[PDB]
Amino acid sequence: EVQLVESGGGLVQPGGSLRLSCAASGFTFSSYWMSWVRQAPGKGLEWVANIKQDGSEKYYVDSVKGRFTISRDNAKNSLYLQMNSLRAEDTAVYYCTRAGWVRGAFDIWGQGTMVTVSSASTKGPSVFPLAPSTAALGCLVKDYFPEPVTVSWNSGALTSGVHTFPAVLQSSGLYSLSSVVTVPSSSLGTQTYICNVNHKPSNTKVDKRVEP
Amino acid sequence: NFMLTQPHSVSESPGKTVTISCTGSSGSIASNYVQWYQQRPGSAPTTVIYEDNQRPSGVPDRFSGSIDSSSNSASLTISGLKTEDEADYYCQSYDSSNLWVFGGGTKLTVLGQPKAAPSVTLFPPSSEELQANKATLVCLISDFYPGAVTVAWKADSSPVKAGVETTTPSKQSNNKYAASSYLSLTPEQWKSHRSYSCQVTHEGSTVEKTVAPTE
Amino acid sequence: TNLCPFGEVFNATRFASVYAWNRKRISNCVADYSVLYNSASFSTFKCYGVSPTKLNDLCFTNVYADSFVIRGDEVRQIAPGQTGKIADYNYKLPDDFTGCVIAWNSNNLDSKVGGNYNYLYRLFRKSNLKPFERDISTEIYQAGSTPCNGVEGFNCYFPLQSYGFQPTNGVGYQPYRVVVLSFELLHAPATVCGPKKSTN
Ligand SMILES: *[C@@H]1O[C@H](CO)[C@@H](O[C@@H]2O[C@H](CO)[C@@H](O)[C@H](O)[C@H]2NC(C)=O)[C@H](O)[C@H]1NC(C)=O
Repeated sequence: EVQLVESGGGLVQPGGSLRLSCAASGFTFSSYWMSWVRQAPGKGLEWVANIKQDGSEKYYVDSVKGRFTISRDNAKNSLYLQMNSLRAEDTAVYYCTRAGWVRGAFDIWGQGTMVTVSSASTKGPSVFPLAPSTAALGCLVKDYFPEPVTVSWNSGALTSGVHTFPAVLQSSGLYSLSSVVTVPSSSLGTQTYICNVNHKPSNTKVDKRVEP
Repeated sequence: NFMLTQPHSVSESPGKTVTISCTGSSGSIASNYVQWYQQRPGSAPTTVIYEDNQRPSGVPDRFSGSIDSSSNSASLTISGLKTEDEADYYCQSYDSSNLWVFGGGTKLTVLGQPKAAPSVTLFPPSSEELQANKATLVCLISDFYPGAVTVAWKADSSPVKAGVETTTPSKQSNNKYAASSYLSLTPEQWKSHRSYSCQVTHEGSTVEKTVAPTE
Repeated sequence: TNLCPFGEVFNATRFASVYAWNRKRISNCVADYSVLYNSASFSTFKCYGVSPTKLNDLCFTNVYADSFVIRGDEVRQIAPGQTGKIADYNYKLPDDFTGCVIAWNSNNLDSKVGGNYNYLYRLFRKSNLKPFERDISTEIYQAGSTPCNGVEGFNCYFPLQSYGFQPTNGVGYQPYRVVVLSFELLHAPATVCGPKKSTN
């Protein structure tokens, strides 16, 4: 039986320190190469560091060389990764993995802990109308901090063509989404079509009227 | 400078067989062992093929590893496909110069419904956003299966390098996927060019939408 | 049982040529595969027929350490099936081969300005080297019908060629030291083992 658990992850703004740690349980820990493999959200897998089974020689990607310090502890069946002077690119899910020998075989993968690096703090969004061209209209929830955000159409009455798309994480560390409702071309002119935005993490409720 | 290249998405029907390629850039595959990690959505990866062709204890016979001696590339072939096999497949290996390298990943989609091209809707910057000294183009994609597209922006039919923000496809209620693409800008650039294009590539075919500023 | 001489076949000084591929019979010792897989310093390191992990729990009759030098771009041929100028006329590995191929870059040793012509290779051989066969014949390859009987000219080619290993050559044209390990499965006493010394 073999299992690996990682902790110590979370949120920190650029330049801060952080220390990930993996709890090994299930194999002769003193017989495997321990590696840290990170995976950015929605991106691919990228190796980060690898420490030898006796702590002799360590290896890291050039991306984190000089800032990330891999370190193990055979007696305590643990592996660590001191992440000093963090950057935004380092935002990813870090996993501790077992090797056995150098060439390949990243045998087992723990569930991994998330590491978020963003300076931005809680902020309410700015709502903008979409103004249709059947045609569709909507609202633009721009530059809001912590996800979630809730959008209601016509104060909760309209539910027909609503399609609230997921939000991007703009380069500015601020999220942004948009919800659009497909309505009959003969409806534009009489129906009001107001969107309701509720960002509970900042309790900033904004309603916006959409017109042709 | 030894990278591993891999296709974006491959789709096949339930009973058929599909092959995933992994080519080596400056360097040389077959000079070192090759691994294939299966990663179901939201889960940690599991090893399906290690040492170019060996399946670990428990991996079905359906998974087979091959290391082409001609085109410098290894290929994973899941024969007699199963719906549970829909996942992200990454190929990894080692090189003396560059250390443990991974592939770009491939989204193997086990077709459960007929392939469907996406519906793209583009919105120009709102009159109110421009009054605020900021502009943003909204490109909302929807109703497409398999689950993967490529978004490209053209400034008056010319490349648009930076300022693009694009979501990762998510599942809709009807099993089809959808994602959005936002193009950041400034008021001067908006009315300067004749029109801005939004190109969405999906299983070969590419759909496009364009908007003109003046009104 | 003692410890095998891998610090001599690998951490060596002079290497043979591909056509005159060296060999060292290893027996009467319990090996140490740690320095070999934990190495991570080689370029080509693959095993055909056994996992390097499950080797210390294995014992063998004899181990053959064939060592030679070829230009890196040709290491692809030191493997089963793989053919070319090296696997056909210099060193061919059988299809049912059961061993390991270990190679590493060595132009900092085997590359002298102007060309270190100490290493050679075979150009012509009417017979493709049978698995593990050796063709060290210096006989002038009779290209045409008129025999050679001596110095070369047309229809007469010195079967061997040289390697112009310069420290500025291409990453593929540089010299690489190879080590091909063979494993013997005989129903006779086994004098080679891994850290499985509990059985003697
Ligand atoms: C054979 O060569 C290897 C490769 O240099 C030697 O391994 C090195 O040993 C030293 C200790 O003296 C370590 O500091 C190095 O890190 C080792 N190198 C690697 C790549 O791990 C090995 O010691 C040599 N064998 C003998 C008997 O001298």
